[PDB]
Amino acid sequence: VLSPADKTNVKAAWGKVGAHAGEYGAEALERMFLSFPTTKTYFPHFDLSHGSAQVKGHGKKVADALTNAVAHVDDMPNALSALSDLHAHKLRVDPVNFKLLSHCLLVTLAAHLPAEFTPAVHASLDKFLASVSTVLTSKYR
Amino acid sequence: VLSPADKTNVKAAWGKVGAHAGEYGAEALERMFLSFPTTKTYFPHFDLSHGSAQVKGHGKKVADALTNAVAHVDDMPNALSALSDLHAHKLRVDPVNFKLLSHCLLVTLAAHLPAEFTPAVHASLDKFLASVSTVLTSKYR
Amino acid sequence: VHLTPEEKSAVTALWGKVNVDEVGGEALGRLLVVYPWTQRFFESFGDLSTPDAVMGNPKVKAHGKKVLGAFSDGLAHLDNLKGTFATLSELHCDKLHVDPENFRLLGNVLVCVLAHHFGKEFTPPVQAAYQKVVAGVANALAHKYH
Amino acid sequence: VHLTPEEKSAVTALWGKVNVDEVGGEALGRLLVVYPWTQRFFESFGDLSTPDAVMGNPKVKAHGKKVLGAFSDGLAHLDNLKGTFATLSELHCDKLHVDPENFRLLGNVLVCVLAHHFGKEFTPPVQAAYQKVVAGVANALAHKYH
Ligand code: HEM
Ligand code: HEM
Ligand code: HEM
Ligand code: HEM
Repeated sequence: VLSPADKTNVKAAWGKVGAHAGEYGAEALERMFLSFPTTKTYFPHFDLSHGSAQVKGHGKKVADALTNAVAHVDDMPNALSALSDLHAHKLRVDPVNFKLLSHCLLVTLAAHLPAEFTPAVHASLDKFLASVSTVLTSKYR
Repeated sequence: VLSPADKTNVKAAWGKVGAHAGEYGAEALERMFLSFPTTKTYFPHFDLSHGSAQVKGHGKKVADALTNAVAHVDDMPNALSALSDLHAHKLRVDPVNFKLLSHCLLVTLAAHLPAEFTPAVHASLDKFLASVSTVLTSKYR
Repeated sequence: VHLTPEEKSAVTALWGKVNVDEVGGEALGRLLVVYPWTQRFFESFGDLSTPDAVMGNPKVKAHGKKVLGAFSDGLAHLDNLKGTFATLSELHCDKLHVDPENFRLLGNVLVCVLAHHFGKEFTPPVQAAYQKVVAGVANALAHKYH
Repeated sequence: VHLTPEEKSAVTALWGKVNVDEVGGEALGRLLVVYPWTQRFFESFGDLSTPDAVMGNPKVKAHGKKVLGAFSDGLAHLDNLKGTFATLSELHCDKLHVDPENFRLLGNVLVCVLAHHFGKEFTPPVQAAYQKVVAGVANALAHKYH
């Protein structure tokens, strides 16, 4: 639902992430896979080791979708609707796993931007990550 | 997100519930309170015993909102937006508790309509109850 | 999972009545229909594409019956749900990597199924007792994750 | 909660560094800011209406410090998280009736707070170890519900 404040905050934090969003995504995936091993089952084909090239590759793609969402935050359903069919319709992704990854994304962002990860901004980023997740599982619901 | 099928199903099941929706709501509240005692804390003023008059009273009100949602299923955010501010903004209702009550609502509906509680319809009712719940907690998210 | 004499009275009286031939396939089918990401675990089984396919699948009604076994099992050993479920917990945790939340969801569809089947007899006090049990089992299955 | 020598190495090395004066008030404040339904449990405490109010509340930074205690406690007794948390579990379950899910959420904001504070040193392997612990504690607190 996101207030005018949360939008500003998400754009603020995003801009700051900058040309490092690719790397951030790879790292947030790596955190997930290590912290929540159950998520691994969905990636039987990847090599999930640390410097995996498929993890870097996939981290950029995750990052590119989140950037589309941000740039289109007032029309996320349209922006992301294709990816909802992918996730909620073909790969059948257990919705719990959207929580785990949003969590790891926040940890990654807190690890990288100690100046901009304030409470109000952590709140906005949570909300924005909950938003994206509601759209990616909407075929379910 | 609800398909054309789920709409038909929800309206089918609802119509069948009929002038008993008041009673169904009271019963679904009673189930919740007994099965999930943690939900009780939000109702310090009610007498939560079986034949409580405040539970019947409140069961109708719950039932009346769900009927507004159904009759307005293609515009639930507007229909329910006031109640979202109530729940997500004043009473601060832990979102987990929307799950528990949706569950008890389904149990109550299964207890009452053995002909119409088929799998496809249980699926639609789940989705519709998840929909309502996403709107009632949207101030959160 | 402690259960009072009356809760236990409410759980075992009911469970004797239960058509252990069918209910186990009702629960599993409804789980796969209502929460479709779970089909990911039974893509073998077969025609799972429509609600009708799922409910008429020999393999769904056969496995669901296995599952109700583990459930009548736990009813026996409520005093010791963990030891009872330890090899299954290994299975669902370490081999399958099923998220524990889906243990909850199954528990709850099973309770819908008992509501559907018993109607008026599945009073709120009888539902309360079954949710305790259902939470007991889910908690037991999940242990190997802890 | 089993932990390997290396996980334990990763958890205790880090935790020694931790400013137990502040982090405990960071976690609690952020919990009340990010998940506002939790303020329902601290309406006393006081000015909780804006993020700034919450973070400058003497009473928030004082209690959060109590809470980190229980956390350094569990680090001690990982072999026995339940006995350690038994009186607190009674408290949060039977007296307060806090939903166990919020035990998870606190665990996770605490991990954000350790990420914020330690930056690059809070590597993925060190986060993995802390999530095990965090899940251990939440599970311990929740026991009196089981
Ligand atoms: C924040 C939400 C997420 C976003 C932004 C997202 C986005 C994406 C994108 C951008 C793709 C590639 C799409 C394409 O090329 O067609 C992808 C594929 C996929 N995602 Fe996600 N995803 C998210 C969460 C998840 C989670 C929670 C899981 C489950 C653990 C998951 C599992 C996968 C799988 C299995 C595929 C295909 C990977 C492969 O087989 O190569 N995703 N995701
Ligand atoms: C299916 C979603 C739900 C719907 C349809 C709903 C609807 C309502 C309605 C129709 C009212 C009266 C509104 C008014 O007169 O202003 C109400 C009040 C309220 N509801 Fe809900 N509610 C839902 C779920 C919940 C849950 C999950 C809880 C938390 C356990 C909750 C706690 C309350 C409280 C505390 C109030 C005020 C009761 C009082 O103090 O008199 N509601 N609800
Ligand atoms: C609430 C608790 C549940 C119980 C009591 C339970 C019980 C069982 C039992 C009796 C078996 C047979 C094991 C054997 O043959 O010795 C089994 C197998 C299986 N379960 Fe569950 N289970 C539960 C939930 C689930 C869930 C939620 C999923 C996934 C969505 C799942 C996926 C599987 C699969 C795929 C198998 C087959 C393993 C194989 O044949 O290699 N189970 N479960
Ligand atoms: C993840 C685990 C958490 C830990 C380690 C924990 C730890 C503690 C500790 C140390 C105390 C002080 C008890 C004493 O004075 O002896 C306490 C009190 C309290 N906790 Fe927690 N707690 C946890 C989560 C939560 C959550 C999530 C909520 C609610 C949103 C909550 C609500 C309370 C309240 C209201 C008190 C005050 C009780 C009183 O003064 O009567 N706690 N907790």
